[PDB]
Amino acid sequence: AQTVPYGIPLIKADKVQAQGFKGANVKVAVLDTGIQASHPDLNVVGGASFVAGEAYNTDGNGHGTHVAGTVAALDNTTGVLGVAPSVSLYAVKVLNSSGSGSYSGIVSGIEWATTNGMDVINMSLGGASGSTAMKQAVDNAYARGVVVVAAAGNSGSSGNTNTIGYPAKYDSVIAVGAVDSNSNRASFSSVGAELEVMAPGAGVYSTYPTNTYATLNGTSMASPHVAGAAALILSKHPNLSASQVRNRLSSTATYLGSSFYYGKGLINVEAAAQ
Amino acid sequence: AQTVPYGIPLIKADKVQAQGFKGANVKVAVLDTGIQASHPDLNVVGGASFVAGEAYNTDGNGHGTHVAGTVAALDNTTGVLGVAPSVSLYAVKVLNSSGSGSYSGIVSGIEWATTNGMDVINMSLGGASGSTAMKQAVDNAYARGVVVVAAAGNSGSSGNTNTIGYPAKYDSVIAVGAVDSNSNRASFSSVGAELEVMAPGAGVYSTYPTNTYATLNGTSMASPHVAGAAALILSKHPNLSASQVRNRLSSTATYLGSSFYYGKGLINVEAAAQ
Amino acid sequence: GPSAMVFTVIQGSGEPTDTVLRATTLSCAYTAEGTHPAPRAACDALNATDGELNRLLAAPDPSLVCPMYFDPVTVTADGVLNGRRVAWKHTFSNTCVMSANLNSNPVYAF
Amino acid sequence: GSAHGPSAMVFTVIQGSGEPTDTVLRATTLSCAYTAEGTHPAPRAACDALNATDGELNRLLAAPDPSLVCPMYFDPVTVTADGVLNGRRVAWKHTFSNTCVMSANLNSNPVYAF
Ligand SMILES: OC[C@@H](O)COC[C@H](O)CO
Ligand SMILES: C[As](C)(=O)[O-]
Ligand SMILES: [Ca+2]
Ligand SMILES: [Ca+2]
Ligand SMILES: [Ca+2]
Ligand SMILES: [Ca+2]
Ligand SMILES: [Cl-]
Ligand SMILES: [K+]
Ligand SMILES: [K+]
Ligand SMILES: [Zn+2]
Ligand SMILES: [Zn+2]
Repeated sequence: AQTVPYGIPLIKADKVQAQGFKGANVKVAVLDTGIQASHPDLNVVGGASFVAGEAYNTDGNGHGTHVAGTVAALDNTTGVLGVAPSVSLYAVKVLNSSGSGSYSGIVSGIEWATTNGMDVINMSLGGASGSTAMKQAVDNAYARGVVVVAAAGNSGSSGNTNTIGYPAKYDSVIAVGAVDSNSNRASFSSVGAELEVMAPGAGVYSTYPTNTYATLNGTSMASPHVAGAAALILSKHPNLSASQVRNRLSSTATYLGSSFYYGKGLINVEAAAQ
Repeated sequence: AQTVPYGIPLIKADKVQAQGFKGANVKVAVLDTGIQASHPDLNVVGGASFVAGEAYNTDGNGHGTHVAGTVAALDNTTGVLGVAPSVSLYAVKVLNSSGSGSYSGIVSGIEWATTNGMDVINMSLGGASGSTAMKQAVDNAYARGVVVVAAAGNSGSSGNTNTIGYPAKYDSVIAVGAVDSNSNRASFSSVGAELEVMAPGAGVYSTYPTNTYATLNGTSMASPHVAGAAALILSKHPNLSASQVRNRLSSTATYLGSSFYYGKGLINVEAAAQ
Repeated sequence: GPSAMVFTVIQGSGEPTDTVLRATTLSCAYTAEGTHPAPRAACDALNATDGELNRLLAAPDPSLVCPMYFDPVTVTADGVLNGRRVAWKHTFSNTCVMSANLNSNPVYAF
Repeated sequence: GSAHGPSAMVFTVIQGSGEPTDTVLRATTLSCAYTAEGTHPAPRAACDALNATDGELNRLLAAPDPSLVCPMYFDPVTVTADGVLNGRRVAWKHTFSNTCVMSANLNSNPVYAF
């Protein structure tokens, strides 16, 4: 009863998995509303919580479980299939049950990920202005070899206005926009010079609490595809640096139009993991 | 300091006045908000009031004075010039100070005009449904030799919908539509099978209380041009019947397009009074 | 359902730059509220339209006539009508025609 | 600057992008004349904020909370403003990606505190 979401063959993650590279031994931190660790299609092996009275391995919202399942839903006979199903998945709870998080909470999560040897940080979240503490946290993670990925934002387009949010707008972070099953830009996908790559973000079917599945839209859904793609590359070529993995993802992306709207284009993990 | 409004040469009233026919001895009743009789450019020689508390020779609105000036504004060295400046002008107050009038009030005014030997009735007013007493009053006026003229209405056009109001819609009344200085139909001018003739009704400069002048738009401004034109014909050919005067005005009108929108066309009093 | 409305009378045919002559607010919830001078009567007349504001023009005065000068005036209604968003307008050839067609309807008695 | 003249407004919060069929979540009325009136719970603060926008309601989004982040899932919520704003007719709307983003961007602004 396993369903393959359209995004896994669209980014050509199925081709890399067919080679035998599934993210094994790669540590991916999902900085979000936590993850329902008891979900039969997910395997959470650690993490931390920077939210009040919530454990890292629970998700009272659902967003974090959905994002995690796009990266890591298990290759079995149930539910869905993640981009990198064999990754070492870590739940870093930085957003509360209502989805809200503070800059200091995000900073605490990024620093945890850097100190605990994470290979990839996924941040399906955004703020309008950023901070010196937040810039410092993402710059240090990337300088210390972490591939840092974030949702570009869901602020759409208005003339030539740059609508990329933070942390995606920082140069040390991969800003991920959203395309649909036809590789067409989702109208809500943020635009600007920092838009780096696109990934599926419309009608993304993934894991959801409690022990179920849901279809969601957002650059939040696009971002874990690129996080998972980074893990596939690293499971095949573990000695590549974070900038080398990042440059493979942007260099081999399928051109879809103007970089203002699409960045380098839709990621192609088959070409990126060559 | 006398100004000739564009409407006087457009309907060719200046040509008839040049022949020496100016409406002398012709009685024209203006059924309206009254007339400012003390206006230096108007000579009100009689009338009646069917508005309680108000006198016929006063106009607390302004509409009646404007309409009257298009008919009968004096040929002198001040203000404007009427279509028929030598007419015997009668103020029949049927509309109050606020412009409102009742069907019974209009009926009282039409009957007054019929009994007091008026040659022409002008009714720059309209209602949506009419009344049986109103139909009877205008049929009797026309049967007894009064030329009965009314504003077609300002309800515009909508597909093939007939938007002509009452009393203009009655067969015994001349329904007058509005054209501009270019002889183009004014967008607000009512349409339908009863539309008989057109006359200037956009940017019509005329007398206004107190002792002043104003520019107004409406089939209200168009109707007095045809009332005045009827008076010119009767001052030149006094033994013509009301139906003969009416038939001369529609038979000699300048064709401007489809009768639904323009009736027989723009009146030409030079050709009508030949 | 509840209502939260703004009614205006504007000089013109309903253009965005048209001069506002008068405006009022009306709320129909637990009670009839707003800056409307007769909120109870206005809510009752509002609910009577059954979501169709053109029914406010359904009872014109059958005995009145107006001068045929054209100076358009437009009535507007915007907000929530019985739980549903509305943006409605109606133009009259002059204020006399407006007054006669609305015939003292409580909604535009402000 | 700041705007002058009377205001008579209806503010709503709707589920969606601003389509006419969109479900109303909440609505309120506000009158700004000699006194601040309406069913709005804080009329004087709401009028003061409105007048301060100087006829430009996009200025209600000019002070977002600088310390908050939101999840980037798209489930649109729209704020609307209709009526007379300082003597001028207005029909304004703003769509937020989700309710978290709305809350953070509006940052307890008195106009949408209803
Ligand atoms: O695959 C084992 C990882 O812990 C090594 O990666 C370390 C990373 O570059 C620093 O966070
Ligand atoms: C809208 As104002 C009269 O303050 O310019
Ligand atoms: Ca599975
Ligand atoms: Ca970036
Ligand atoms: Ca004169
Ligand atoms: Ca007729
Ligand atoms: Cl959710
Ligand atoms: K906007
Ligand atoms: K915004
Ligand atoms: Zn290779
Ligand atoms: Zn001002």
